[PDB]
Amino acid sequence: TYIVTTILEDPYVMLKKNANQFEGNDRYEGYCVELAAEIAKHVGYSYRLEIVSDGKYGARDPDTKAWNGMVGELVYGRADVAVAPLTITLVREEVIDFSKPFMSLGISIMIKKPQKSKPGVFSFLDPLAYEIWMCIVFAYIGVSVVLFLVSRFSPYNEFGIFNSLWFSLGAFMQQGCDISPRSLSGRIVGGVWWFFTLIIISSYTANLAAFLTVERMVSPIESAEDLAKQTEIAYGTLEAGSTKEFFRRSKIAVFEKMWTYMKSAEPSVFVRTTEEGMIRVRKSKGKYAYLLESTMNEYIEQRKPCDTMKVGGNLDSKGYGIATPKGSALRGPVNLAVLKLSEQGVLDKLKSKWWYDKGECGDKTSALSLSNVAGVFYILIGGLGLAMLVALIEFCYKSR
Amino acid sequence: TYIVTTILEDPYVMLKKNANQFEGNDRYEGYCVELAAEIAKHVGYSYRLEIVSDGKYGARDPDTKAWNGMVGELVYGRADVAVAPLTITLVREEVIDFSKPFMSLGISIMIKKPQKSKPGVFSFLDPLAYEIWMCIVFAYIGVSVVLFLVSRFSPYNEFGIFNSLWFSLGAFMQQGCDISPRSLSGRIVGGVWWFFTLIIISSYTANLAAFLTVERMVSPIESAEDLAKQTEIAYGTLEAGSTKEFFRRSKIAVFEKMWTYMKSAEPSVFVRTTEEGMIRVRKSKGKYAYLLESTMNEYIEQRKPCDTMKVGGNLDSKGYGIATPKGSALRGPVNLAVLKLSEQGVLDKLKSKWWYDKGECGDKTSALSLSNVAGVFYILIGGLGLAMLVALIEFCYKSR
Amino acid sequence: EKGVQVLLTTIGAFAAFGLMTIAISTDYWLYTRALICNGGLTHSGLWRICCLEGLKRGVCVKINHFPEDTDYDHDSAEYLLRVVRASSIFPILSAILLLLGGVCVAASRVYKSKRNIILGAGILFVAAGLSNIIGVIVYISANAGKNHYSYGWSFYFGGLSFILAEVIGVLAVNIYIERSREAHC
Amino acid sequence: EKGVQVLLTTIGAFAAFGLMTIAISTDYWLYTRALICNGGLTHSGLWRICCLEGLKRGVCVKINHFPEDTDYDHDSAEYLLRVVRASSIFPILSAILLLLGGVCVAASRVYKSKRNIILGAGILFVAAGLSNIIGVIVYISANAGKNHYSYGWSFYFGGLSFILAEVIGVLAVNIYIERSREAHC
Amino acid sequence: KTVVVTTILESPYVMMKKNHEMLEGNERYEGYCVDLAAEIAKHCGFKYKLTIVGDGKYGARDADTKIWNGMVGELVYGKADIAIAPLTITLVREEVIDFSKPFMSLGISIMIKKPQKSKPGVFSFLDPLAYEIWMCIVFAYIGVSVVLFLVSRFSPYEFGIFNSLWFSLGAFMRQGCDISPRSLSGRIVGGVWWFFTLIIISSYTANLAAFLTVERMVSPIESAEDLSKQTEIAYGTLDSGSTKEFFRRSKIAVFDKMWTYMRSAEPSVFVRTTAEGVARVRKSKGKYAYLLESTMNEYIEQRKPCDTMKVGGNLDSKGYGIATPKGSSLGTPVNLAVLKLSEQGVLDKLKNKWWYDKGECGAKDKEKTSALSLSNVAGVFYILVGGLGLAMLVALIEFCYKSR
Amino acid sequence: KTVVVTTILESPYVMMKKNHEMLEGNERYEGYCVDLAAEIAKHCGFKYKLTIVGDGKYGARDADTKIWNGMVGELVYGKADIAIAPLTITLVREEVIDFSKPFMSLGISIMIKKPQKSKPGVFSFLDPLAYEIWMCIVFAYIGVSVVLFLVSRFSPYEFGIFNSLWFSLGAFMRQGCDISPRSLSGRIVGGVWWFFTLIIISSYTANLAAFLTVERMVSPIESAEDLSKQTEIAYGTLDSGSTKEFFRRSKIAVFDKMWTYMRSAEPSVFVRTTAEGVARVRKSKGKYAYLLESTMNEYIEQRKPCDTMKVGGNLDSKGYGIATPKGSSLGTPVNLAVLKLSEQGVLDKLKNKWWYDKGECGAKDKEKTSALSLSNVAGVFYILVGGLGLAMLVALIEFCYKSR
Ligand SMILES: CCCCCC/C=C/CCCCCCCC(=O)O
Ligand SMILES: N[C@@H](CCC(=O)O)C(=O)O
Ligand SMILES: N[C@@H](CCC(=O)O)C(=O)O
Ligand SMILES: N[C@@H](CCC(=O)O)C(=O)O
Ligand SMILES: N[C@@H](CCC(=O)O)C(=O)O
Repeated sequence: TYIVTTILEDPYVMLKKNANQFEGNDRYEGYCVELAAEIAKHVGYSYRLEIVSDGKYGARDPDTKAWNGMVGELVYGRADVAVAPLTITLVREEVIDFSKPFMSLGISIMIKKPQKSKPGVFSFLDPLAYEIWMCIVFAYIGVSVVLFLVSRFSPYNEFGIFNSLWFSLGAFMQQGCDISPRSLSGRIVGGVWWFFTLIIISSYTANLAAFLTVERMVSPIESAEDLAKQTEIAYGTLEAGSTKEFFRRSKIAVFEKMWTYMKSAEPSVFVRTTEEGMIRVRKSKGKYAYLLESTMNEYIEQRKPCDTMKVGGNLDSKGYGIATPKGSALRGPVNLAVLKLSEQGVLDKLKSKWWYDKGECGDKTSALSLSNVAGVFYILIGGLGLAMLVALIEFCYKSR
Repeated sequence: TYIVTTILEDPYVMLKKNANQFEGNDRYEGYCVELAAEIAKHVGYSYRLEIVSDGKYGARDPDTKAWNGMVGELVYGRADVAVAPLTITLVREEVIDFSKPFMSLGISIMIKKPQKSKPGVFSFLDPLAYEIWMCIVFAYIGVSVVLFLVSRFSPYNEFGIFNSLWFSLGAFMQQGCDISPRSLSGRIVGGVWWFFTLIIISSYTANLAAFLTVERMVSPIESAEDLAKQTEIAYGTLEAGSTKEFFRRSKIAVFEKMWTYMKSAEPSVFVRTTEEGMIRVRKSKGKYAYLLESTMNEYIEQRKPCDTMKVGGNLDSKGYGIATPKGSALRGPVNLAVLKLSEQGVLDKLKSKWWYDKGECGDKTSALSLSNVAGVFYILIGGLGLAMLVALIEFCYKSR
Repeated sequence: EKGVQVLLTTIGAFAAFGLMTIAISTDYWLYTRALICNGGLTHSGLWRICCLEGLKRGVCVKINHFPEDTDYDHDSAEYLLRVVRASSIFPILSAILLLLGGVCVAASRVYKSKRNIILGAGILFVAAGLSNIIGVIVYISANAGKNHYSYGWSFYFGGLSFILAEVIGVLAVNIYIERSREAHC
Repeated sequence: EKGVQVLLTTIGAFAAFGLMTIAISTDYWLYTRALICNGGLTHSGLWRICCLEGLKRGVCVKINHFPEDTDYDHDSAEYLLRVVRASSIFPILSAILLLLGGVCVAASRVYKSKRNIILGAGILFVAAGLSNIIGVIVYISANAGKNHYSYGWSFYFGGLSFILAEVIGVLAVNIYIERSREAHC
Repeated sequence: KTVVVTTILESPYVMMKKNHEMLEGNERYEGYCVDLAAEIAKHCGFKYKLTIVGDGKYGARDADTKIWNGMVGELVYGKADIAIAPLTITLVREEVIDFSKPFMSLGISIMIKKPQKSKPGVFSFLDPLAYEIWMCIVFAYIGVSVVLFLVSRFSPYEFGIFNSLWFSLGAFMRQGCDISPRSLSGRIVGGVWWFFTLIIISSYTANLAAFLTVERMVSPIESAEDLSKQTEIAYGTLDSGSTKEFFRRSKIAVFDKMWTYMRSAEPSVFVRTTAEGVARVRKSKGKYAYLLESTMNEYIEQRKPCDTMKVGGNLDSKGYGIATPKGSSLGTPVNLAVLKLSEQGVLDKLKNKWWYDKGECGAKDKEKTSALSLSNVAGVFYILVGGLGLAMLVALIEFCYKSR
Repeated sequence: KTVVVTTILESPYVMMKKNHEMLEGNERYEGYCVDLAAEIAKHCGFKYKLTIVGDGKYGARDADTKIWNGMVGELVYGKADIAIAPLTITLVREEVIDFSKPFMSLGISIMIKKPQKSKPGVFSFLDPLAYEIWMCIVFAYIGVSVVLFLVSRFSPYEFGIFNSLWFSLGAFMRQGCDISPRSLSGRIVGGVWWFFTLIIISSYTANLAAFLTVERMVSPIESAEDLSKQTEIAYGTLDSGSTKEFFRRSKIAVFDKMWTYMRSAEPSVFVRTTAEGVARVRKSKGKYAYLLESTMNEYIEQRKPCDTMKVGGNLDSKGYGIATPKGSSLGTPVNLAVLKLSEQGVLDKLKNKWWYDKGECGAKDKEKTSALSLSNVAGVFYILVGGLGLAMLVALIEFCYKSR
């Protein structure tokens, strides 16, 4: 029996339906569990699946020259093998040797980009605040009543309360005027209402222009360079992982700048566990982005609700290989297995099946969509409804 | 007699009214000429004003360790003194010693920022191209005539050619309708003209919004950082000068980036002579900026037409001191003069007088100014004029 | 139709006045988070702000309508607004005019001689309306000077007050035109 | 007034036709810089482009209205435009209608029996107008597909052609209404 | 013995110098790969001679022949001791030639010409509102007219079907109409239609303002999957190259289809050289797109005329390693040199200067707006003249009917 | 002997560490000046002890007393051997204390709080068009009405002065008017007024779109000259400092006026400490501005809350050099250290990390637009209610006149 250290991170390792009911290897169902079983069969070597106490991909302490998590357990020799998504790094290669990589990897960017937020009915009213709309209604009532009073103030003038209401509604829409005030007192009312209408309509038009401009000039993150430049977005990576070490040692200017920012970012962008990273992204609504291996990004996209997606492509070539203590007897057989099992295609099929079966989700015009202006259509149809209803009421009244 | 090397660059050195008529020192009239005369009086030392063959502030050849221009003439010892605006640099201090600086200096940025371009009458027509305006006029004639014909096509309809012209003009302005087409054939004409009007007016409004937005979001250069970031602007410095050497050796990241760009800029941003730099700025209309000592920037602003101004402030502290070969006998007296003449205030007064007497020129609202919409007012007044003229013609016709 | 109108006018005139007086007196004009008590859910009113689920519960303090500002003088726009907000002279004027209209509609019954009795009653009611609108505007503008704010029931009374105040104004006009047509011919 | 109108119509109808035919034939429609001859000041026309102060001087070459493009087919928008530009069927149609109107106005003199003689003449003249406007639009749109371009005198003839073509159309309508009123009552 | 180096001439890896004809030896080629070769030469302490393979295609093996050509061909024959050319690390190549740890790794990218905002089409004026809104406006217009007609005839206070249609059309265009609904039931219809018209017109105006302010140009093929589905742009790879082989052996259905199609395309979309691919893209104006390693896409974009760009995520990551004959003596020293130079970061610095610092483009990125040209609003003029035409035609039909 | 260093505690030159109380020696202060002092200590090979002057004002000399205080005061008394504090190089200071070549040079800047777009005023709706346009629109409106009246009465085809005024007011608001000019002479007036109205309304709409899209906030004092002229914001300098002395001795008329005024101001605009100046600015909300060296302005901006900014060109360049007692033995080694460190660029790198790399602000710079709040359009509502008021008042005047 070889004790195998493996991090519990889906889809490589997922907890089975009943954690109490399932024990030993049957406790965990994952691609890496399936892969470990295949390695066990090919090498004829008994394996025991466990989760490392540290639960970290790996760490480097410069003072002590000591690793942690899966790497640490192999360095100390307490865990006999690592069958896990552990990236083969130069730093790791020196401490513990790695077999040929089972699967390719890359540093990718996970953000909640596909929010796909519904505009909502009555979003056409957004450019003017609710209080303005309510005051327009008050003003509309005010003007009509005042126009009515001034027209009827002195005894004998075609402006009844209903005709004044109509004139005012006609003036605010600007579409038509049945009749026009003749009295000085009347013409003042109309004159000033006409000024009110011109400024509000123009305000609405303008501000609606502002909204549609600013939401057409916002660029979604397309590159790592774009991520580094934007201060508002906080890209974060796992506190302890190969990617976090790669960024620290990275000789690339854009990458060094991005790494420097992570140290100088408040609150701290580093997240202890994958799930914590995913939740932080969802709570931030893209104010915080997550840096992780493209493989796990792929699964989060496949898994419902597909909240997090991929930005650009993978930064750099990575691979995950079986990790054993340098010059272990087990290393030779697992290196040969990494080739035999790959050529078999069983490993490839297991990866394909796990992503595709899990997968739930499998196209931009700047033009205003029906949804954006849906409310106005609903109001129109509602009005036509009410109008017909009132027409029938008038028809019934005319009979009696 | 001490031969003095001096660059001919106003206001320090300017050519006298008649170059033929004036000879020796009388040939050149400048602040530096006045300053040289003062030094000559205080030190009791005869001076001969000349212009160096090289006509460069200075150069460093790394291979030969050789200087050029004024610095070169002092290094070789051919020119006994340099009374000139030569910045005291560490590199210069090692080859030729410098006296205490007569005047403070800084690296500044000269651009044609105050263009102060008149909007122009008939700039209100800018958002729509001239061909659209001309086609609107054709369309206006077309619609009126077609409306007239369709109205009168079948014998007995209140649309005469003049009333149809009025209806069409009324519809395009959207202000009013005297009368409305009743015939199907008529209503089609009006219907489609109404559609034409709505799209053009809306087009005009929109595009005019575009113009006023883009000219409100353009930021004039405010910092050296801003200059480096913008690719479209090409900041340039004299091919051979203290500033060009300072930028090469500059340890500051933003300055190193700016310097690197100058080497990697096509066409080459370096200019041989000051005047060439000034002309390049004027021809570029701010597509090319000029990097020079703040003192000369100050004079170009004072001198008509004040085309070039200063951006931000001076990058760094500089000073111009009298340059002599290291350990020259002349150095000691000129160093003492730089203090005696400064305390006298004669030097300070000469600088004040030269800038102020030369000086010809000695406040932003985003709101549209009368000038922007001036043409519409001119058209209005012109129309009222023509209207009155036509009213008198109608009055004369009515009599006979 | 004619007689009922006069009854509806009077009945409504007191209802409108009632809503305005309830609104002015009530401290439930705006529900918002206030620093007063420990980012606290507070039912602020026209006159007094009462905190809930904060440092206290049910505590009511007179609002400061003149905090430490940038624009303060005898004649300043920022000041002159706050003055009118603090005073709430417009909400109050509405109620005074509504009441005075409530007198004039009563006076129109006993003195049928004066057709101008009801004319005034209406004119007052419309003016009371206008006053209300200023009152709502000055209030909302002053509150502004993103924390969630929701207008409480007290405000909507003042809103409903206006709607009535307008309506009784219309009725008052109709009555005047009727009484003038009776005098006419 | 009535008789002179008919003379002005006929006189104008040939003048309008004349301007259109001069315009179509003339090669001075647009002055622009063209790669043709060595960024050259060229007087391009509706049919032939003639270079000036370039490689040659006075050389006139038939214009290529179908260069090597991205959108080319039997039915394409880019193509269908160029087809109509190259053909210049609209400028030509204007002239044909102007001429046919010039026949119909002549026919109206000899056959006073047919009031519909002049009706047609007018209808043709207005249509000739409309045709002209398409002709100007298709041309300007095609030219576009910043180098300075200035419309030469030939274009403005076609512009003046329309203005006349409209006017004779108005006169033709007036004449029809007069002749119909003579038949009327 | 001096080590013959088979390096393909592809900038910035290898560029022939201005006066390379005047120059002799390795001096003629100046590039990142030349700098890298010099570094390898220093660590190995072996003199190196720069040479170019005649074919210039890094791998060419005919399936029938099973003989490698290019850099692989020079190593198989043993004429070239070492290859500093950026050969892709592929399984088929790894078996034939010994490979050092990759100096750089880069993905398979897509190179397409930049999209053009030129030639605004007829009916471009309808672009700000989506086609479904326009169609619903027409339905709404018919709905309102019919409802206004029915209410007017059922509950009279006239509004015929034709007059109601006219009123509605008048109201949508914001043009005053002498006829006005008098009935409460009628005025509701008009009132709400007036509200609909105000918001749509204002929406249109606003959104058209957005378009003319901010220019965003749609990439023809946003992703590789999109490219395969549309087939609008032909996709081509180096006629003999790792990219052409990878696509053929690709187990992905979309990739197998793309490989079959490219193999089954006349004329051939496969190109002899990189430069041939770039020229084909420029001549096609996006009718043909190019699949190449992201590294060359990067520098092609940096080099003028800054038209060809990189679109979509890379199809897969590929490493490039120093290539030696199977079991070469040079192999070990060069593998250790790659590791030493990677720790030094010399390789990364060399890549930075060549790839981006050159700044031929300068990565140039709210330019002054242009007055609308007759083209942009041409459609509305066509509709106007068409309407006037139809109007006259209907007038003559009415005239003929009136006679009989 | 260990060299006592008189360093003022001003970030980032000197910052007290989180656990400086727990720490002992020079460990308590961590700063650019602390790093610089360590570098000087290494070149000099002299042990150094970090100390803070009690007053903390780098120079204070009473004109009557003629005795220096602060860093100068510690050097005059000889208690401090050396000063790494950034003392300004001034002529008066240069005569009393020996000065090394300046490690950094910086100009006299202006620190003001950031401008606020809050509290849109009543009549803010008229902002997009300048006041002269509004006044000319009124003149144009009167002009058109009068001309329409005259032409109508002189050449009749009615339009009274009151009806012409109404027509014009109706036309400007884009509201249809039942009365319409019938005369050619009349229709010209209307025709051209209609053109005027369309362009102005459209201009207003457009420009108001520009404002609401793009927020630019006006700096209260754009330049020092502007500040002196307006006197809107009080200007203050360190009560005892080179800045206060320079302004007093300044030969410039504008500067002499500013110095006289600041000296002649109650309450005192002069502040004891930098921090006191910063707090005074924040409490004043721009009623008080601060004059200080551009270096401290730079870091104050970098430190949260990112409200205080640097406005205008620097009034004059000032250098800061290592300060020693007149003819000190330390002076020569420290002058050579400054020159050695300047050639090394160590000083420049130290400044870069402290000044900008800290990134407390991150130099944060088209945020999602806000729906117009009743405040922004409040004026138009006030005008409406005022108009309705006036209208009623005029109605009652007409009613009273009709009776008599
Ligand atoms: C009387 C005719 C009115 C027509 C109404 C048109 C609008 C209906 C509501 C649309 C809701 C938005 C989503 C619809 C989805 C779609 O069709 O694309
Ligand atoms: N999955 C990476 C860690 C990625 C990260 O740091 O976010 C690893 O194997 O170490
Ligand atoms: N005036 C500077 C040169 C400035 C420049 O290089 O443009 C000098 O004295 O050298
Ligand atoms: N270097 C590649 C050819 C280029 C490519 O197809 O990307 C090879 O060895 O096959
Ligand atoms: N360091 C200055 C004081 C600070 C200032 O006024 O800028 C001095 O020595 O006087």
